[PDB]
Amino acid sequence: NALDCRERIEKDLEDLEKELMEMKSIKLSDDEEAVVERALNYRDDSVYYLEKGDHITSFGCITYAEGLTDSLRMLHRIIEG
Amino acid sequence: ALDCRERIEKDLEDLEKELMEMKSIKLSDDEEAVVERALNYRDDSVYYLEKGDHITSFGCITYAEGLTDSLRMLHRIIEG
Ligand code: IUM
Ligand code: IUM
Repeated sequence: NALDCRERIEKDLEDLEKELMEMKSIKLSDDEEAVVERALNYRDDSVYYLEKGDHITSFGCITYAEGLTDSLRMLHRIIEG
Repeated sequence: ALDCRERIEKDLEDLEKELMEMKSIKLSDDEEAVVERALNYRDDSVYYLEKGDHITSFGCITYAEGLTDSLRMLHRIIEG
């Protein structure tokens, strides 16, 4: 499956990075900041497994991180302020 | 591997329990959207597993786990 090929994972990582920076652009609670930190840990893990050639684990890590991050984004409508 | 049938089946059973429990506490409207999305992605995982698309199923379940775990991290029993 092309979902876990190198180029797709790389682009997933780039997109996650932008999303994390986006969430860092607003005030988050300490608990939400802990979610961000966990997402960053899983980003780092995704990169590790990609670099070791384990695309399935890498893909799992990035999608988990995307879930963590997308939840935060959904809890903060951009028109919330 | 993390995406073998046995592992995905266990992931799906575990997530169902987590979601049923999250489903039945007081949630904000925004959190309800997240729970709905997690349930939808669990259903997608179930579907792709039936089709034998293990990578796709695995992506769906891990995404749903991330959505769900984020909520769990915002609802610590002992907040501190
Ligand atoms: O396959 U490249 O950066
Ligand atoms: O999806 U959970 O621990």
